[PDB]
Amino acid sequence: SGYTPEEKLRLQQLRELRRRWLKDQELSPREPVLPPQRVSPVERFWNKFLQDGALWKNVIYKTYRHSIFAFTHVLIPVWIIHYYLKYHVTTKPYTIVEKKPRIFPGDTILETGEVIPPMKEFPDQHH
Amino acid sequence: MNMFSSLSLVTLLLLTMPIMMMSFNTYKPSNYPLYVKTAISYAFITSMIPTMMFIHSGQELIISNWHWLTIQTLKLSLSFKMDYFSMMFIPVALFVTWSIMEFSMWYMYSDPNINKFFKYLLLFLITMLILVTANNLFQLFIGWEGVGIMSFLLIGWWYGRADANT
Amino acid sequence: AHIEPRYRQFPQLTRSQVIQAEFFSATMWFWILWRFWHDSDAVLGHFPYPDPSQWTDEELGIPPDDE
Amino acid sequence: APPLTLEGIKDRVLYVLKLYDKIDPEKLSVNSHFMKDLGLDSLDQVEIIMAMEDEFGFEIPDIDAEKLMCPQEIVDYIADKKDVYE
Amino acid sequence: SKMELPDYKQWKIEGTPLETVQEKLAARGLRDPWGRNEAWRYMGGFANNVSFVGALLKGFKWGFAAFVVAIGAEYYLESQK
Amino acid sequence: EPYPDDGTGYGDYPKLPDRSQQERDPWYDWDHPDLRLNWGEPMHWDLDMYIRNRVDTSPTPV
Amino acid sequence: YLTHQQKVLRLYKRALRHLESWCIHRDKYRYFACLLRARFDEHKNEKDMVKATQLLREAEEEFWHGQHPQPYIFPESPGGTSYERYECYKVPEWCLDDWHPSEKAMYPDYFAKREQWKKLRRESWEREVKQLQEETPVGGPRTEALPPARKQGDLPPLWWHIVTRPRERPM
Amino acid sequence: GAHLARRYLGDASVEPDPLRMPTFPPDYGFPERKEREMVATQQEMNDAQLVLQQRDYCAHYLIRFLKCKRDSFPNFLACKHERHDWDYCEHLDYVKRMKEFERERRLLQRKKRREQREADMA
Amino acid sequence: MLKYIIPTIMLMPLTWLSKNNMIWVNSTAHSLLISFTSLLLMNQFGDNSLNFSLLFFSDSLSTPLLILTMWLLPLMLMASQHHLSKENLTRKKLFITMLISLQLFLIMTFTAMELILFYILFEATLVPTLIIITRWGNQTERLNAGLYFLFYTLAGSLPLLVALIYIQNTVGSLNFLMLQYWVQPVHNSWSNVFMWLACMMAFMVKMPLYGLHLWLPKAHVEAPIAGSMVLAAVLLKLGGYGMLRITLILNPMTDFMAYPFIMLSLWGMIMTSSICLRQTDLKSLIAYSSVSHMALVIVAILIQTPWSYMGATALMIAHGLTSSMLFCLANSNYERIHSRTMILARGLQTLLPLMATWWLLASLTNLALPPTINLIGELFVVMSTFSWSNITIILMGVNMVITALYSLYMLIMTQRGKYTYHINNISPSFTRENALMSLHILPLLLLTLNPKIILGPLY
Amino acid sequence: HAFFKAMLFMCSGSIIHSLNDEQDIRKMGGLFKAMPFTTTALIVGSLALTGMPFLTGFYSKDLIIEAANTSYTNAWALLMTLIATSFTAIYSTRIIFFALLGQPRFPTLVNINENNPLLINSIKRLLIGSLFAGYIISNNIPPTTIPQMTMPYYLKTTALIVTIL
Amino acid sequence: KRLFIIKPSGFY
Ligand SMILES: CCCCCCCCCCCCCCCCCC(=O)OC[C@H](COP(=O)(O)OCCN)OC(=O)CCCCCCCCCCCCCCCCC
Ligand SMILES: CCCCCCCCCCCCCCCCCC(=O)OC[C@H](COP(=O)(O)OCCN)OC(=O)CCCCCCCCCCCCCCCCC
Ligand SMILES: C[C@H](CCC(=O)O)[C@H]1CC[C@H]2[C@@H]3[C@H](O)C[C@@H]4C[C@H](O)CC[C@]4(C)[C@H]3C[C@H](O)[C@]12C
Ligand SMILES: *C(=O)CCCCCCCCCCCCC
Repeated sequence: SGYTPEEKLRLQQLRELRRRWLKDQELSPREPVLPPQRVSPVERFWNKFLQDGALWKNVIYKTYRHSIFAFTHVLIPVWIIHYYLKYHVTTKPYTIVEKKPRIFPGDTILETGEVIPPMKEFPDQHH
Repeated sequence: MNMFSSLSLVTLLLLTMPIMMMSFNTYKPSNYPLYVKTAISYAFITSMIPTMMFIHSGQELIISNWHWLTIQTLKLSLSFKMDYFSMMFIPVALFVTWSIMEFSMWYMYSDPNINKFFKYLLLFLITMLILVTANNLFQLFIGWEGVGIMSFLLIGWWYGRADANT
Repeated sequence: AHIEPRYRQFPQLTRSQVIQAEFFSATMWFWILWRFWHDSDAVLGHFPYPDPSQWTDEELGIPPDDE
Repeated sequence: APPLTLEGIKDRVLYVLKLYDKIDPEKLSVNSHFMKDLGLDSLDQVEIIMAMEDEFGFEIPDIDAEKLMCPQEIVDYIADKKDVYE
Repeated sequence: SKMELPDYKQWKIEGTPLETVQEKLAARGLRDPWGRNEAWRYMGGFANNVSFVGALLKGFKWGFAAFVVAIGAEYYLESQK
Repeated sequence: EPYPDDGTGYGDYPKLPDRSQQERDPWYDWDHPDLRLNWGEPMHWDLDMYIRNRVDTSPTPV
Repeated sequence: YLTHQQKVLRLYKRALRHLESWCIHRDKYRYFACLLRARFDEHKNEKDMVKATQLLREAEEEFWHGQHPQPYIFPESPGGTSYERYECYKVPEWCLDDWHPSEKAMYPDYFAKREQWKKLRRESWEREVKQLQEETPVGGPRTEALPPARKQGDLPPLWWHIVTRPRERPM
Repeated sequence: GAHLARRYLGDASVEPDPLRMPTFPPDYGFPERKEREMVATQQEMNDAQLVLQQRDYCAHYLIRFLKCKRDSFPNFLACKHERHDWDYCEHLDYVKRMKEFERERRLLQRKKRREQREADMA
Repeated sequence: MLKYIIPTIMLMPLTWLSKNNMIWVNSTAHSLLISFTSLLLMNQFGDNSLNFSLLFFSDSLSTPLLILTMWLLPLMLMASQHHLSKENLTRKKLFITMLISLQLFLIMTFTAMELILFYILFEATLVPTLIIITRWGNQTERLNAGLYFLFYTLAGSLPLLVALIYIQNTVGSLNFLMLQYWVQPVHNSWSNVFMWLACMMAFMVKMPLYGLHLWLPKAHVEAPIAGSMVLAAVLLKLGGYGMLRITLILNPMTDFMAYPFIMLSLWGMIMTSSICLRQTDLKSLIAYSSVSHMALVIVAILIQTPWSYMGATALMIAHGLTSSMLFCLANSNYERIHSRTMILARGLQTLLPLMATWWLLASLTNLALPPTINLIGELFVVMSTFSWSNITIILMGVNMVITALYSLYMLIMTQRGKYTYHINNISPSFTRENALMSLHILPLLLLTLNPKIILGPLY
Repeated sequence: HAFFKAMLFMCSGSIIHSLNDEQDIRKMGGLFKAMPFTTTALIVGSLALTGMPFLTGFYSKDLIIEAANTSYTNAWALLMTLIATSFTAIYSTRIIFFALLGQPRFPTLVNINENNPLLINSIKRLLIGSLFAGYIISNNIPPTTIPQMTMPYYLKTTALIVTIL
Repeated sequence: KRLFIIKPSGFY
């Protein structure tokens, strides 16, 4: 067994072409040639700001990013949701229904000032 | 009540925002897995506040905020059940999803469609939260089938592999 | 890379991964020991289990046979 | 999964063969026919291919494996499957 | 780029369980010609590995040391009360 | 070999071995690698049932 | 068709691989791999080809009885966990012809190189077809083997889809 | 445990039927038996919103525990003594159910012992 | 209805008097404007239908069908203009004319007050449909498909004509409002059995009913793409609309006359759904899918409950958009590879990414993913059929499993796996193709927000 | 279950990635020291799954077994459950023994690296959950039943004994 | 070494 002389010669010829093809898949240094790039003045600040390095100004940027997230994705959504619930949902009947609070002996009702009586004396078990 | 109900809903709305932003409105590719992972971690935090309130006093409520459809004597309304099971499971699911997404940022780093992968993971989570908070069986069925189809799409992620499609 | 691959040899390790791994294995065993010191009942037993055969017939209300 | 190179493949292929007791490391070159030069039989060649599969972590089908009769042919076969061109 | 391979002559079956296999093959008049290709798995950082119990007790010395200090601290706080 | 000339309508279509495409050599250079078919060869009557996503007939160890 | 020798060597490789799946531990596998080789060496010289066939059939029956029900499979081999995992990323080169001109302008060097390859393919085609016509018997080809290029400046007939096939890790 | 072997692999006539016990009158052999005291009123358990299966003869300890848990928030390691009183009250309630089973079994034995003795007369 | 009839008629001179190179732009733009005005039909009242005149009216049943009909015309012009690009100008204009005339007959069909006016327009739709199939279909089989289409329809509709005239002689009117007040119960006699069959078989053939459906896989498969869109989206719904109307005058006989047709439908939907699993022609698979879905509409109409009537109305609308989308998706592959065989072109997700998203969305609506209106309609029918007989949930359940299987089998076979090596002409999706798909799916998913407008008069 | 089961998959993903997509445990081995952090998480995860006292899995699995043992229940179902609990220890040992212990059985080019911060921090958070989450959730939820705490010694330690066996 | 990625046209 083993390649016949014909098989070896064809494999060698194909191997040369294949490696030339693979070599031609490499990008040149300038590629990709991107078209005119727009930048924002907000990035201008941060690019110069952080090239310094340090771990005290790599924290301001992190704090800035998280604050912009908290504002756009927590505070504004909760404002919209709170406005929606307070002035549209809860103005209709039975839209938000709370389980009524548990009342325990000795509690005081905030609405009325009523005082709930304590339970009767326990027949103190040994423990 | 006003804080409990506001924060329980924002948890769900917050998770839909990375889906909407993938309408190429604020979209930039490179940061997307980190964006989705950050939304999950915030959703975990907002979900702890209603959970603390339930733990403190056992507060529970039902939100039936949108009337969708009345069929004679069957009124179907988008309604959410913030109770024991949904107050405990939501933070746990979000906490574990938070780790898996951070893990995915490393595991799937060389996948050319990593953004689509994080979109699909997020869509699964949304449908699962719909399932858990559902107050009527129709809304539950939406989440029930939602996770099934997302499961189908994630199992067959490598769609050139015949075994994955099967 | 910061960790270059090796050939037929044990890999290179950062000290960070060894310390962190050691810390969380120690934390596991500290927790187990601390919880067992305080809640050994949760595994062994909360309350003594009575032996029914030792209960007297007077306290279970069993009348004598011939009546 | 770091990338392979032609020299790296050849180095590891020859490295495995120098750990095979039936081969003399001082008479082994890339063009040493396993049967005609090194004087091995076809059962030895099957074991050699199996080692290469273990070395590089992938299978060589029996129809292709049987034709790999020298170290250089093993290198070329691995290089072709891994798209190695340098 | 070139990775440099460890010298191949360092791979020997002596001292490893591959030597036991060789010895009990020589009883039957057989020899194992690939033993040196496996030797690396039994040498260097791979030579010594824990048992199953050793694995489960990872961190137990430091955990137990911290536990003994914790009850002492607990038992000091109680006495100071 | 055609199917038996009952009234079921096979005509002269070849009756080929009832083997799954999963049973074919995966290392051969098929024209349709996923189907493991060559261009021009007769397709099994039930080929769409024997694709690799459906019915498997491979030998089993038990 | 497989010769008798091919059938034996395929069995030997199959038997060893399933043996390795049973043994797992390397030192244990080395031991039993050498016992199995000794069995094959015991009949290496069997001139009677009727008896060598009977030995082969019994060995295959013994293998089927002893095969591991869940043998090890290399990850990318057929049936492996990564088999075909990257086919969804393999895009044929002809798709580049449909790129918009603004997309091609991002890789002026790649596409200039690509035009040379397409020119090479165009100019070789007539000679490749002619070489196959003249080297093929009147009935037609009797095997699937293709010939090499016999001349200088000729390419082996039917090379394009072999040479330009997608990389195994295309993305 | 052992009691299952006796009923299933032995004489089932002198073994209690868990789905039908008690079968003797409560006062058979118990002169002047006291009724069980209930501390928590129906309204208190309704106001506390106890799960119906928790509205047993130990409910008053549970209510005391629930009130402590609410008032000790966020300290979830407090009320550990309140929890134990409820656990111990439930333990004593379980022992009372074990005594009922043992009482039932001994009367079934006594009933049979009378039949055989009252049959050996004939 | 003259505010819709006259503008539709004017599409013809617009088409004929346009510049040669603006026939598609002009007809598409103005047909979309007509579709926009059709939203004025949504002035429906809780009690009374919107009764324009002696000839025409619109209630909550016909209104959604009218809006769908007028929406489909611009989509069909978009779907047709590529494969008619080499047709000579006059024959292009005649093709558009057939589409316009079909729309004219349909919008008058859905608003006709009198059942004999409904009949004439109901048969009238045959003529342009037959011409479209036989003249502009691609294969030899289009001629045979036209004959099956024509004679299956007429075999049923001629007995209907006799029945309707008989009713007018006996009642004195076929005006649908009058029949609501003058309707009398149907006594159980042999003569009334054949009146019932005469009044129903024509509509059953158009659904089609299982057993009487052989015309559909021929006609829907051999027609040009515009022909398939209207055939599946609207023309199948003439049968459902007709049955929903005429059952008014057939009670209580429908109680027992329904049984044979309910069995054909409940078992037929499982049969036709199974057929889809082994179809080799992509267009043929989509056609058999329609038969399975319309079996639910037949069953829903025959059990005559408020829930089944709401479900039937939703399904008819939902199926119309979905089946039309699937035909358009299948056609876009056909225009590239020029074959309808499903296994021919594989792995198209690799070559056409966005088009593979339309395939997924089309498939999900076909298998009735909640909360799509496809699911809402199917669910309401399953609910009502459970009350008709609990055992029906088995047949409904099996069908939903099979439907998921063939819907995703179509998706997996064509979009996934490895692409076919020798098919090298799969050019990128055109803006026209992408707009055509999104004009199906976007309205379909938007209706999920406000489902009541497609739930019919029982809502 | 969500905590330690998710962590186990991530630990296996870490191993799979380090061995170039190898998922067969027969080709692993000798990873106890090569991947110390994945080793720690894998051991914690396995101990949590098998009900090691006071880890996250103990606070549910052990109450479940106690409740089943003391319930009016199908006898065969009870036995199947206990045997399944023992099998849980066996296949948990199977992963640890073949993945981590012994000598390496993977290929010669060693690219083991678990030093990415994304990998460490994601596993680390679930490891903290696999230790304490059961205790924290168990001590904060309101009681909705009457827990059974009185039983013979052998029914109280059944879960632990069969796990040890 | 950066390589070219063959993809279908994304422009349209
Ligand atoms: C009430 C409920 C109704 C619902 C149930 C409806 C059932 C379906 C009815 C189907 C009607 C028949 C089938 C129609 C399909 C088209 C027929 C066809 O294409 O057959 C082809 C056949 C071949 O011959 P040919 O086409 O002429 O050769 C090529 C030259 N052109 O062509 C021929 O050989 C000639 C075909 C002649 C038949 C033409 C159709 C006439 C149908 C009405 C039959 C009239 C019966 C009157 C008899 C009264 C006396 C008994
Ligand atoms: C494949 C071809 C496709 C074309 C299909 C064409 C379908 C045409 C069907 C026409 C049949 C109409 C029925 C004519 C028979 C006379 C009806 C009648 O008057 O009988 C009355 C009686 C009612 O019974 P009952 O409900 O007890 O009375 C009220 C008290 N409760 O009668 C009854 O008991 C009611 C039951 C009548 C229905 C019998 C159902 C038979 C079994 C199901 C067959 C399904 C269809 C088979 C088609 C095969 C065709 C080859
Ligand atoms: C908070 C997080 C920082 C994570 C990190 O640095 O480790 C950063 C990473 C990328 C950010 C997001 C992405 O940049 C996309 C968004 C674009 C807008 O400029 C702000 C909101 C916006 C939605 C982001 C705000 C948020 O702060 C993100 C999520
Ligand atoms: C009396 O009520 C006894 C209830 C059940 C007894 C369980 C004791 C365990 C013995 C079998 C476990 C075997 C697991 C391998």
